Amino acid sequence: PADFVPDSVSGMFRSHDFSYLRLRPDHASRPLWISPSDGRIILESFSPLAEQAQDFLVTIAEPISRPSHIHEYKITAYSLYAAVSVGLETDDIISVLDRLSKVPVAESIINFIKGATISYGKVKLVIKHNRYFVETTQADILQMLLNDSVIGPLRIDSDHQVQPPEDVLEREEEDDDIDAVHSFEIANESVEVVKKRCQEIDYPVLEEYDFRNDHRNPDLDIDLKPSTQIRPYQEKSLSKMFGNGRARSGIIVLPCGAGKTLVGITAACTIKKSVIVLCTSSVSVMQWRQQFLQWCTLQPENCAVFTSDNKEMFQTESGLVVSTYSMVANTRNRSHDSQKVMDFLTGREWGFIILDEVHVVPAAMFRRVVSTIAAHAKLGLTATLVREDDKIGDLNFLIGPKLYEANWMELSQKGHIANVQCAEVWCPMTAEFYQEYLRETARKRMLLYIMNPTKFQACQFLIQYHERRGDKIIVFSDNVYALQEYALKMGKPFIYGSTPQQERMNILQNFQYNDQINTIFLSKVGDTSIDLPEATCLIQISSHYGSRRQEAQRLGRILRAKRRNDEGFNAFFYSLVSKDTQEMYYSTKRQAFLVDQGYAFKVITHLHGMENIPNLAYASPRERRELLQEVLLK
Amino acid sequence: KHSVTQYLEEIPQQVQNRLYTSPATCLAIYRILPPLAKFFIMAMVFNENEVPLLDLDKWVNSNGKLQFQNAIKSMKSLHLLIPNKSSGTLMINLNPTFKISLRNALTGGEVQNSFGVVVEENVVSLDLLDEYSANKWETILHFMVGTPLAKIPSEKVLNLLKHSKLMEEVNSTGEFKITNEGFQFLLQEINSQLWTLLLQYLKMIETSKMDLVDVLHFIFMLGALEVGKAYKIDALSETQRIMLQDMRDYGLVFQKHSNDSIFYPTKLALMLTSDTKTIRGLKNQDIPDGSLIVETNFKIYSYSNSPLQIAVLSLFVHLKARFVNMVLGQITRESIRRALTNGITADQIIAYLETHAHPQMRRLAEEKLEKKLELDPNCKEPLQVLPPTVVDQIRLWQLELDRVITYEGSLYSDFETSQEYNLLSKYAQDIGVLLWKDDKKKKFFISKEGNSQVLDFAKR
Repeated sequence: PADFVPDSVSGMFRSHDFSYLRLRPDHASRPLWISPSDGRIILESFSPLAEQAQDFLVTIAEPISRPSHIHEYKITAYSLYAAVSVGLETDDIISVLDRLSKVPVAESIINFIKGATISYGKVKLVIKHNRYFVETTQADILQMLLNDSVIGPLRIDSDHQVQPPEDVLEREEEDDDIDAVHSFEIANESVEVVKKRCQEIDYPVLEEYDFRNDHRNPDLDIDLKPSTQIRPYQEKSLSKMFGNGRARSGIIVLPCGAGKTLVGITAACTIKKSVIVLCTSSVSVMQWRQQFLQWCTLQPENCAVFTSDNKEMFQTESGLVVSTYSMVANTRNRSHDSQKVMDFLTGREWGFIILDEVHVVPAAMFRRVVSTIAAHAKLGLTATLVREDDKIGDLNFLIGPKLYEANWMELSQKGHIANVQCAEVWCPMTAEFYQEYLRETARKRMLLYIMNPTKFQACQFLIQYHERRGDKIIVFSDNVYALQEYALKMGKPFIYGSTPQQERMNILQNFQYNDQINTIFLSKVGDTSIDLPEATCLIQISSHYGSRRQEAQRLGRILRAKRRNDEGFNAFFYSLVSKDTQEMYYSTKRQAFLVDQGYAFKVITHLHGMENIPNLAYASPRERRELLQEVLLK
Repeated sequence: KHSVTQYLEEIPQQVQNRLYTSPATCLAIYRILPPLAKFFIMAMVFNENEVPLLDLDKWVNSNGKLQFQNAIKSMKSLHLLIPNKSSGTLMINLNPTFKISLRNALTGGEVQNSFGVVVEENVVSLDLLDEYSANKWETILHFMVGTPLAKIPSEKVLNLLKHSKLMEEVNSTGEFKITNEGFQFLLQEINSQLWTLLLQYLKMIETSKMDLVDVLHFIFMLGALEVGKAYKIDALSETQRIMLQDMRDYGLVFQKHSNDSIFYPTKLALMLTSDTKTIRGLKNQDIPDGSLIVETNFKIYSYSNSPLQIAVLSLFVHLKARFVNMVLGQITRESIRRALTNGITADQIIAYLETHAHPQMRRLAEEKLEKKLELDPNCKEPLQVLPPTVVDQIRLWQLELDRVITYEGSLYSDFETSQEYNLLSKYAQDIGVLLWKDDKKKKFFISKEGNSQVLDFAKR
């Protein structure tokens, strides 16, 4: 139908032999050793061009290992397309690979790298009058465009216009192939069909992004002030999307909770042109506009938030705009505010489109916010490497190329992120838990080690500890009784299972501004979702919480940012686990996740004054047994 | 390691002196005694008189006297001397067989078992006759631990391994696998392993026709020097030559071809004690020919290899697909659990990884070393030498496979006042001898280094 393996084809090319596979002739005199069968490229200390080699591998492929002695090699089709979109000479990379890589360049590996360097799009999508059209630098391109229902049929007969190619680029085709070739100006309407037919017929088109064919008019009411927070991955991600000289929207896969909109506001301001902002849902549009956009330079007086339950100033909104998908297209096209904003969205020519989590909502409506308007740019601030909108015509080839990807090592390390500490306390074993472990093999042991009163104790130590430090504590406990039993055991104004949001907010106000309550317990109701509170000391008790894609989410979600630097590890992550219980397998599953995420992690089982804390309630194995009987009820 | 030294003292006084009959075995037993014990031997080897202990006590000043107790206790256990409560004092003198056999072997004496070697055209080349002996070890070691091909043909050796339970492998089923003893075989590298096997054969070949002094004279003859000519022919006893030929078959005698020639003094006899350099169709790429992969990511990055070696590596890691340079294997808590299933503690493997797999992990260890010991008091943070992250997972895995604990020493009593217990405890932490204590009980179960020094300080 419309699915492309090439975007998500990463994850292969690691299999070789020893009989057929010979030691690379460069192996004697080769700084690297390109294991072509295993797809691994170990960049040892002997490579003089290791920095030059390291960058080239990161483009065409993904370096899985970055060890001190030697690195590791992995194959990524998006990297292959990205390394193909990198622009490095396919032959030149291979030979410096071949000369550097002692393992001879694999025959399959050599073909892919050249296939990267030239393929990853050999399409011929021509452009006329600084715009996008149905043409091609190559001949098979003009045939694809002319015989295209959207490219050709949606293409106006005019070969090119300075204003029409300027304005219309049958939407905005600011992602087309090589222009200045034979083509015809396309209309102002519907590049979904352009992409939905290059979809059906598998036209990998060698695409560009012509960023001042992101011109789109006299200049909007944009306040070109950089007072919005700037921190280093965003700027070099911007430097990637700002490219050479002027603002190009690419695809820049960015996280929601680390200043994602910040690159978009800058690129919107930088073009000094009409821009719309699209977030997931209208309620998030306000949340996003609330929690940053007034800290940001943005004056929301211009940004009409729209729900079509939320009528606002369409077609009169002087500056930039923030609307949302279900508005901008859906079955939730549900008051003529929605359509009229969209009527205004088509009416006003828009330079740039900031997009937030397009993947959750079907691309078809995005293809419908890509069916009607024909802006100049978009901006895909995607959140996952593989998305349900990874159709064979990817949303990458409609907004701008990849400038920012799974290689989140170049950018965030430039100084954005702070230090986050993680820890995993082994709560001591007590006969009943094991007798409880013995008796049932079921998952019902879940709270049976969660309840460990010693686990309560270590929590209380952190509580008095972070109260002593004036710090803040997050606890992730989805139990109700043993949590209440523990919240009863602590006795602070406590967020707990189904905490009243006002009491949550009250405790939160008594938690972050007031240091007296320096412990709140977030149950499973925190995600998803609340406006999650700041993370200095995260404790997690429940560890099933599957699947593990969520555990990436929660880890990201629960560990919120902190503007406190009094503590040396301003984001503690803790995990109170009863050692020798059912989730030692699953507690070991969390540890490997965090170290893959790279958060600074440790284990503290030699607690300073473990038994010296207040409220040794239920401390004895008997009462742990008694609470274990208490929790066998749950 | 069984610490074969403890075996020499176990053999009673006479067979020691019987052992001490050959100035070879006089000169031999001398090199293993602690250096304090060495120093007290030779003094009273030559001055033909006994010495009071007060002088020997006054000879050794403060700390280092623990080696003065280390010297004298090992000294008495193997009875190369005779303590003498002559006039209530302590008259220390060699088991005279030691001293003069030493003195003889010192001043060109009658160690004919020592002089049992013969010098001739030493046609044994540096490369010649030990590659068999080195391959002898390689084949049998592949046999004993379990290689892809277990080419160990030593029927006497195989019975000793199964009979001595050297490897926890099913001798009834022919299994040559690493048990607790088999895991210990994977720990004692050259001395300790060369020690461990010498013990199994002695236990195995001890029923009939032992002739231990001749065995020990013959063992100490082949390893003492390159008997060369006339070793396996002349300088060898009947059971000794059978031991020499059996040592010849086991490689430990590199008994030259024809089965009847001088003692083929293979280098194997040398390594059992030397505790020095260890390196032994027509190609043998070394020394770094072996290789493995152990890094922070807990993964094997193998580029150099050796089959029995990677077979040994596979004994605690999965192997999936041997590639051109790499073997598809990844070390995990599951991977070491293959050995913990065998009861193999994550203790000897610690020392194993720091030493073995280095031929590929040279730079990796070298970059880990960083010389962060003189910088250690300077820069208080050592730079990941040796890798601690692996051992904690091993320990936690070992702790996951644990929960039995015990201590050595002896419970102590007659601690009358708190001052002496406080003063004794305070000094104990200065030298580090106290496992656990309590003023309340005035009892602790530790070594006697504390009791010997308070007695010596009080008495002298």
